[PDB]
Amino acid sequence: EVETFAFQAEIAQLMSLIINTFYSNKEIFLRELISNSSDALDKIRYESLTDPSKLDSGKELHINLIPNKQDRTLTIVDTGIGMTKADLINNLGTIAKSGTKAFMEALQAGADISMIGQFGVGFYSAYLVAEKVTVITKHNDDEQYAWESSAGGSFTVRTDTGEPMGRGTKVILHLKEDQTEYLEERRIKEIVKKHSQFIGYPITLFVEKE
Ligand SMILES: Nc1ncnc2[nH]cnc12
Repeated sequence: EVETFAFQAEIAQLMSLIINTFYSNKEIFLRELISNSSDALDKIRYESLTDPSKLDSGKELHINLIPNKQDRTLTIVDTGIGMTKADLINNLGTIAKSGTKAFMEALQAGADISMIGQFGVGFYSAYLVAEKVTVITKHNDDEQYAWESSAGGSFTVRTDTGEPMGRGTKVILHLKEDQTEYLEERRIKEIVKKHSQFIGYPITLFVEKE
């Protein structure tokens, strides 16, 4: 069964802004998603310090980037703490209602969209480049779920039947037709080196068969 939910009004407004504003520096989406993955890896590492069985679901802590030119998707995979169903419904573990309010006030007081991550809602920068986003996630305390939204006011949550993950989060970006530069190896390397050089977990960029 699929459950369909309405976004809180502030999040729907944030997403409409991101989608319709003219803003050329779109590459920041990848820095923000990597930063979210890094934070999730830090959390499971911290919990494992006093309970090593938390890593029974996978001891490797890393971030993978998987482009797929056939599907026009870019997938960011981490082995971090993951999300329970309640985390997914509550704006993917963020304080997005309050963070959106602070961000929009900041945009009036001389901030630009690249500061989105300072307000805790960096995930939504994915919609600079994606028409649809799928999040697959597995937390130690819950089942594997899939979240999906094409914006437009609603999101869905279902139990995921795909390949098991062990623990972590996969963010699947269904890219807009004019944003395929983010599938190119050389463009992804440029972004990671510019914005994410000092992330403290290994980032592997997968290659494609062609
Ligand atoms: N990668 C991620 N891990 C856990 N919670 C998240 N919320 C948004 N992205 C996340």
